[PDB]
Amino acid sequence: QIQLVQSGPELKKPGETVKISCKASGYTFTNYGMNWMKQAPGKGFKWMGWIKTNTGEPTYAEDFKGRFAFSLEASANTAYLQINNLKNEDTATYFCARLRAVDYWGQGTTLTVSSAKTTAPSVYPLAPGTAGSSVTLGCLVKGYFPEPVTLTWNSGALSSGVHTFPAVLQSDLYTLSSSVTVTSSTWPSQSITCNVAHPASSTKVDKKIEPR
Amino acid sequence: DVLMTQTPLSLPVSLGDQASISCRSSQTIVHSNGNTYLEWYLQKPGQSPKLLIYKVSNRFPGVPDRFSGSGSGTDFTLKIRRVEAEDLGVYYCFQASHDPPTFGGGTKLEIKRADAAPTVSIFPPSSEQLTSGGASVVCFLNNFYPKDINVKWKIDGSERQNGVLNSWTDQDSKDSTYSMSSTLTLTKDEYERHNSYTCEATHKTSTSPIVKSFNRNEC
Ligand SMILES: [Ca+2]
Ligand SMILES: [Ca+2]
Repeated sequence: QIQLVQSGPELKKPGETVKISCKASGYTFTNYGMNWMKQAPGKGFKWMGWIKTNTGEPTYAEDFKGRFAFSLEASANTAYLQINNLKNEDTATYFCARLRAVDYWGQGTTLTVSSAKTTAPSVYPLAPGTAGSSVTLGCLVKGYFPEPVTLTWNSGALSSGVHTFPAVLQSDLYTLSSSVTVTSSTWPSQSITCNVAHPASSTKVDKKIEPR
Repeated sequence: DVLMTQTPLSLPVSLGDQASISCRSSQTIVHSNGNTYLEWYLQKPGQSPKLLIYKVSNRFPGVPDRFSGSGSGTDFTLKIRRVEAEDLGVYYCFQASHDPPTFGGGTKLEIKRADAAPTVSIFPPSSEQLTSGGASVVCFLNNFYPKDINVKWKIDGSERQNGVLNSWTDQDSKDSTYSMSSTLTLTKDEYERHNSYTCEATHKTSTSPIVKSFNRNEC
């Protein structure tokens, strides 16, 4: 159908330049202008401006004139947002959205502007853990940057009784955890595995929860 | 700039009840062509916003009849007829009548449900963390309502305040509860200087605190 597909999340240092792509399909790209929106961490949507897709003529909001550039490749059904000389406060999720009155949104592109380096997590098994009716196990995902991490149990096979907790910053680095509740007559004879993926650092870790 | 004040900031409602969100503009919002470009969006913590209502009262394809928009002048309302669990998220009004287009601040819809006490479990550091010089003690408080809960850590009988990291989930889609994770991070050297670790939770569902504890030498 109609979709707007944005490029993936990015880590840049203050001072660098990002280009973020917004790819449309499902309609004649040149009939409908494209908006850009900023969602800063926390609450709030803010309109950055728009670009007329048939003439490539952009219009910027007052607070977005200077460091920001809208462009297109028509040519590709792609609009781009370039942000130059990145500062801390460019940290946000960026959306493209079609139509003057706005209707369809892209899925968003998160930008992290940080001088903190890409760092893989360590994954620790949390066992109760060894010897009622119910057992709760968990997984600790410590010291990674940037977001996100993907955490499944077994391989998605356990979805019931799972709570994955939002990551919190623990001195420059993220920590996340996950718990899973299973019948006591399951564990430790059926193996339970925490699968952690950190796409930024290309880390894939499986950690088996062993009774202590 | 037209500003958009939404009301209320969060909206606890039961399943089956009906909900009213208000959006007030600081100036009228008729476009030079005569239309009022006021929209409503639902954003879920997962995703991008999805359009509900455009031009004040028109429903977007596939948006069910339960949602309806109305209003005029500076005063607009979204009514949600029969609240379902899928309706969880943050609702925004938006005007593209006068440039720059502007958003309301959002209303958070919470599902009102019956009180539930937390199920609390406690985990000592894994062996593998301890070789790194580090020791996190973890306590999970799962499936409780309302969101309000206090958690206290004690070490050998003593309240410990620093190094405690808390994290709440959003409301669950199945049962409308919250869960939380509380972590106490210590050096291995400090972890090995004490014997008893206690997770204590105070929830409106009980006057006595739920205590979970372990002694390093008990098993
Ligand atoms: Ca960096
Ligand atoms: Ca309810």
